Amino acid sequence: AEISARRNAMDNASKNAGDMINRYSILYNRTRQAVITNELVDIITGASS
Amino acid sequence: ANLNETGRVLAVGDGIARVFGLNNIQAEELVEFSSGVKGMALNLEPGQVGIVLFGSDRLVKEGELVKRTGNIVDVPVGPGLLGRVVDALGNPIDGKGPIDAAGRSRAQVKAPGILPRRSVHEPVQTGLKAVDALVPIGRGQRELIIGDRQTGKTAVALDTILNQKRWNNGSDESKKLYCVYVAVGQKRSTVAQLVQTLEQHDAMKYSIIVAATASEAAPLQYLAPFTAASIGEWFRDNGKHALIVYDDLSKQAVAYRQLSLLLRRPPGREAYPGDVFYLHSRLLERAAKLSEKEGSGSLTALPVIETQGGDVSAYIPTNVISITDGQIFLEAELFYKGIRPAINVGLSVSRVGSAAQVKALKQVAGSLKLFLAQYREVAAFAQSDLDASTKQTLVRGERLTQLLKQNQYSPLATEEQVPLIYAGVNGHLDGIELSRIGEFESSFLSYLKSNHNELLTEIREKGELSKELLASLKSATESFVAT
Amino acid sequence: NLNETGRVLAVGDGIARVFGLNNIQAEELVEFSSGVKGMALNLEPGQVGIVLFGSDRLVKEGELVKRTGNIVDVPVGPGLLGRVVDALGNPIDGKGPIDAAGRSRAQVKAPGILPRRSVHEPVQTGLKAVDALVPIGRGQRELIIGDRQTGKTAVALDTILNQKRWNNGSDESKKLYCVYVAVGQKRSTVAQLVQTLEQHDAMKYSIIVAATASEAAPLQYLAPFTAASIGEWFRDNGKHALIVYDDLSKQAVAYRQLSLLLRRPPGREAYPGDVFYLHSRLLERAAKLSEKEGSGSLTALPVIETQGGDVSAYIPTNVISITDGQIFLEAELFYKGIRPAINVGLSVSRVGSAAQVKALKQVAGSLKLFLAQYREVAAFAQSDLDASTKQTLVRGERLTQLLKQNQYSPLATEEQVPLIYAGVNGHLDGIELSRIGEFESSFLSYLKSNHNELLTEIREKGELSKELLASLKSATESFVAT
Amino acid sequence: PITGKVTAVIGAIVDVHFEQSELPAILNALEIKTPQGKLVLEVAQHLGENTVRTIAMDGTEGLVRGEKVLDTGGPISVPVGRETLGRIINVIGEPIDERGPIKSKLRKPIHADPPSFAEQSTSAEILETGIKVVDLLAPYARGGKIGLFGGAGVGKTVFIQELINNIAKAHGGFSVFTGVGERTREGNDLYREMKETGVINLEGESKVALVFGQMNEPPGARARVALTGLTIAEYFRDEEGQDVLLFIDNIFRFTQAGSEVSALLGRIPSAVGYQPTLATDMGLLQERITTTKKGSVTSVQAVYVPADDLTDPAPATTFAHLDATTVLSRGISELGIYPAVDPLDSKSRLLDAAVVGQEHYDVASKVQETLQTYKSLQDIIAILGMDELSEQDKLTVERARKIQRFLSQPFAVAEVFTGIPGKLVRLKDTVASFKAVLEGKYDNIPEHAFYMVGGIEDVVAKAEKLAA
Ligand SMILES: Nc1ncnc2c1ncn2[C@@H]1O[C@H](COP(=O)(O)OP(=O)(O)NP(=O)(O)O)[C@@H](O)[C@H]1O
Ligand SMILES: Nc1ncnc2c1ncn2[C@@H]1O[C@H](COP(=O)(O)OP(=O)(O)NP(=O)(O)O)[C@@H](O)[C@H]1O
Ligand SMILES: [Mg+2]
Ligand SMILES: [Mg+2]
Repeated sequence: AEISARRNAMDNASKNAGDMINRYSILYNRTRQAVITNELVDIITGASS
Repeated sequence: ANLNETGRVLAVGDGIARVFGLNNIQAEELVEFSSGVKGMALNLEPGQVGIVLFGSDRLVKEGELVKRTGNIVDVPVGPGLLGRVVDALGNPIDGKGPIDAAGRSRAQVKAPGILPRRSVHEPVQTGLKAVDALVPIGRGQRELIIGDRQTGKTAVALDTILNQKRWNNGSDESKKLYCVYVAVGQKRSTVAQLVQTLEQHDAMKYSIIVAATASEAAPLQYLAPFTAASIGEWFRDNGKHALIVYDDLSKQAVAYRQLSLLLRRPPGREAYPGDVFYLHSRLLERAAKLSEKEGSGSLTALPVIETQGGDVSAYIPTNVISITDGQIFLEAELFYKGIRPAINVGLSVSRVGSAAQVKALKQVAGSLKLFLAQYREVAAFAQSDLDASTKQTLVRGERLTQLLKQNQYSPLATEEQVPLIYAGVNGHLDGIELSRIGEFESSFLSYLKSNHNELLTEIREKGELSKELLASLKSATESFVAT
Repeated sequence: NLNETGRVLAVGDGIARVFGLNNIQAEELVEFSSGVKGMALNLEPGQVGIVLFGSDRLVKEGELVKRTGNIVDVPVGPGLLGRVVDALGNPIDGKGPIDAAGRSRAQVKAPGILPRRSVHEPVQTGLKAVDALVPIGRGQRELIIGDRQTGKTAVALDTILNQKRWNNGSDESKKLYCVYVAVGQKRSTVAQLVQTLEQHDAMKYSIIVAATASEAAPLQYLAPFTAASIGEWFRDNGKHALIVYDDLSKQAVAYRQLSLLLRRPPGREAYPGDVFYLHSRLLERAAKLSEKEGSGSLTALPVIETQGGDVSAYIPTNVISITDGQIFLEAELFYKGIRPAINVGLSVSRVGSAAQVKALKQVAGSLKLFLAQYREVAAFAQSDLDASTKQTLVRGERLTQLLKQNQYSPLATEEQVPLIYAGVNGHLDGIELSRIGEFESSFLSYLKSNHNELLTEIREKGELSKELLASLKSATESFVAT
Repeated sequence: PITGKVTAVIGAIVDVHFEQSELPAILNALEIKTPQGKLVLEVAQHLGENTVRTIAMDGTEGLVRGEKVLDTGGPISVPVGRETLGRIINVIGEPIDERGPIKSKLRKPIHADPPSFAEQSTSAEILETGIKVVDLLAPYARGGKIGLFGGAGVGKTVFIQELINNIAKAHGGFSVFTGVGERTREGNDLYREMKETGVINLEGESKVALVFGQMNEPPGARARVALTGLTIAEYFRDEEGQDVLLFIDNIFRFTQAGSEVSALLGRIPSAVGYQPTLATDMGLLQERITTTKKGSVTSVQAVYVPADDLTDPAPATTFAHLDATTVLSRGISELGIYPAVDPLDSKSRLLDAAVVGQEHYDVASKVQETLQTYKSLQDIIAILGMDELSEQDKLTVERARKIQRFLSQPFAVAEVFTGIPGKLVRLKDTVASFKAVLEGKYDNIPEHAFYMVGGIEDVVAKAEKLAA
């Protein structure tokens, strides 16, 4: 009965961390993206002067 | 010699042209070039005038003679425009002759202030259960539509433009709401079909379309919502009601980022100029409800933001939400599961319409909002144990969301929604199968349309509910639960 | 005068602005009163923008500058083999003047759409993992990529060391000349890389173009094109070279220095718009030319250095999207002891199949298959596994073990195919995982004495008979039993 | 003949001076004559004092200040019409296949005006491709734009050639394949493979014009090639009123290139370093690709996705114009299915009941739905076997295999490679065939009949071989 439970539980863990991965993936790309823009600006401003 | 109506191009590039002379010119005044391409006077320095081109740079040459218009950027306005399709300069483009005008409003007019205003109160019936019941929109209110691409953002907007036919048909001068569809950054193909489907539903006769497609000049796509604004403004001024739709502001903002970066203004967040707020703020502030002293005209902004991987927190969306009178956040995850229109409840809010909505519905939808908005956090804590307390309340929130489901091009009348919400929050339908919820919606109206006819008629005459019509319908509901 | 000569207006940071030189060509080499050379990159209304090849302490305001009427070129030809030059073709090894078969400009059009054939001859690197799983063709552009200290140079250097097999022979179409472009490396490193090829008698067919850590940025910018044109000599002359760019990361860094200083406008990470165009130009020059062109060839091993593994990093993006694939290195695999530290799952060669000793491709179509499924049941290495996924872990460990390979010891094809045969067809599952070390050594020396004939057929025929498959099978089952 | 002088050379940016009000307009072709042939310069700005700033179409090494520069008095122009079929052309409208000059009857500027709001198609419409998967699941817009996804190992070029053939054979319109940011190796492959497949016919007639603009070419070149090709395709829709295929490989690198041009022109980068101009740049391109009353240009455009990020400006802005994606897949080829189109991923935004008709729609919907239930059952079959399915469940699963097998289709262009006679399936076949399978009219028929065949009557005839 326990083995069944362990199976089912671990199963849901995989579903959740599955869904979490999805979220953080989206957040990752945002941060990446901005890191590029904010980094770039620093240069542009340094450059106009 | 007489550089006072005229100047010469000193240099042109990146959508700007620096003209020499034009000494009597005024800021924001229009200008025509040797090849009939209209520009606009941005900044005036000693020596030269910075002029923004409403078009391709190719159409200008260094050296060319430039004439004044004496006009500040402006559009044709008035009744005629309806059933026609124009560009950012009210230039006719459907080829149905010349634009029939009443006069000419500036694209830059200021907003009705603190005093000529009046609390929004007449509803704008969208025919969309999820909307009308939960996030209802009054005339003069400025409601945002903010979702990811492919979520039914236009669908929602378009459907409202459809629904007004119930009213724009009859004798009633005050029940009428005219439609203005700005098409900012869209495709030429998309607009065609969007006009087709507006003519296919006859709604053309009562609507004006302004479009600045993805090919057109940056300052056209930028100037478009403003000029549409004035076009709509005419109705709000002459004691009528108009519904403008800004589709979308995100593509307008982007055109602005264009000019602003070519004019070499510093980039802020996401490379946007510091004034990108003021762009939309100064636009939306025009959608408005007037006081009894100023005819009580009204203009209803339905701007559309389009987010990115569902991001509300973004720098543009925040700006527009911090401008509008609430938002209808359409979430993709629901729309992928076939829930349409996919309104996220705990992220949509009408701010000033919960006092503008039709009585009848508000009576029959007691708190329905945070019911469903706190129903979402509960069903998202199940995938635990059998708890017949919150398990019982689940059988509702599912039949209820199943109940908001609206097939596209299906505008429902108020009297038709009220009995469904009745049975929803009164739970007359729990014993009906989950895959027979939307099926029953058709069965029930068939039952009411030739029996309890007056129930529909009286909610259509009053819009209110006495305790008289309550039990009178509480017999028509459990009746059809048995039959 | 001012058509052939100019006057320095200002100088600093490796850049000098010069008045006049009115007849100068874009990218013309020029010479200063002090004797330092430089090249003209920006030709502006009033002034020319020249980049320096030497310390700008040598240059002063008002100094005279002379046109040399010369677009940067380089001596090319076989008198260069076994030589160590700087990026302008100068000898840096104390061995007297280069004997140049001629001169070629540093910049040259890539062979077009028309004068190319499809890549079809192997570059045999000697590395089991690479030759078997990531096969390189002649004319190809395979990219070596990984973080610092993963093994990138080792992969290239073993390719170079493995050419003795043919370069010492007679048959031209089968030899392969080596060109190692050292960019912004410690001179002592280069010195030692020299001292390493001479220790393997590889120098005699290799060329080192050296643009060491401390040299003017232009030279570091130029070196790979400079060396590119050296390679093409062989390509254009019906022969075959292979060229290692160590590394492109540092070339891009150099180009950057020049641009910023010339105050050309910066983009992502402060690189100029044409940083792509920089590398596309370089690598598009590598090819397999068509029969009409002498059918010569130039193969490219650019090195690219990731930072914490970032393939999205600006430069790695550009380069990855130019090359025909990557050999991918990871310090993780490296500390595990898997050397070469090749990530197999991440390494591809778009050319692939077409470039493989038919024999090695015969006993290894299964190898990418097995190691794929072994990567997917890997985490099962931690008590109650069914015999199927048990088995998969039995091959994988042994197979992975079989592709470890000490440095500098690249294997002959006829020496690879037996080991990869005994592996794939399950003759190691019996053997324990630690003995797979001594297995290879003893198998091959035994095969040499008692089966030198089968080995000879593989080396000569390059394919495997239905008979040869039973030959090897029998010789294996005999050694595995013993 | 208008003449200028080179006053500044900075990478691909050249500056030319002129005489009073002779300055060419922006977007004009300026030529300098070289020892080789001619260097072309496109005008970007009038900087004032009679000076224009240009972007080169080739290298600028060896330019000397004060050099002769001729104005063409127009934009860059290409040969158009039939004379371009089987020819290889570059950005500046030149033969690069060493088979003489293209002897066209006209020439047309690569920059042009998108068909006005008047000349618009009022209705969306399906373009028939003859490919079952496509027409049934991800049907193409006529004058629409289709995002093609997938790298190598998936028969991309074979599939492209199939459409060139099928658009020519079934409809009767030509195709223009444009190589934007080309890897030259693949240009040599393509060109040979096309001859080998005989879509190009040096001796007879071609069905496709080839316009290449490879990586090694400088940023200006790589930006314009898309237009270079598009112009050619736009001739066959307006002059000859056809339904033309314009291929763009790769629409992303067009974007990329447009960025480099912006940086070199010294303009401030937008968000994520893209050109501030990025939207309108796409617009100008895409808005010429469309249906007119005369005919239609439909486009299949290879789409790379930077860092696997569908929210990156580039794909974001691109998807804004696509009407259907066709995603070929490694998983699908590995299962032996050809074309390697993923039936589930490849989605068309023109598969609506009201626009493909009810019967078409309902079928496709249920087809995806059938395949959906199968996809999720793949995993319970691999632990407890098909002994773990209800009556209804195991029915569709044994059937979905037949459907996933009927989607594969032998190609006419792949006939030289495989020798198997290829079939073009007319869309009504694709409908009724898959209709009859869904109801369970071909259950007694085994699975290897449905694999690699024409319509449903090719299953019937093939299963009779396979029977007795
Ligand atoms: N309630 C609904 N029922 C059925 N189909 C719908 C519904 N709402 C939208 N759709 C469909 O889904 C698609 C998306 O519609 P659309 O109005 O363009 O949403 P959107 O968010 O504005 N997409 P886009 O403007 O291209 O970013 C449309 O093609 C509709 O046919
Ligand atoms: N197959 C191998 N077996 C044993 N040692 C190896 C092998 N390959 C590389 N090494 C060693 O590992 C270290 C890293 O190899 P190396 O060729 O320097 O990689 P790299 O990318 O060029 N490092 P670097 O370029 O200096 O940042 C060297 O010190 C070698 O001695
Ligand atoms: Mg929309
Ligand atoms: Mg190294």
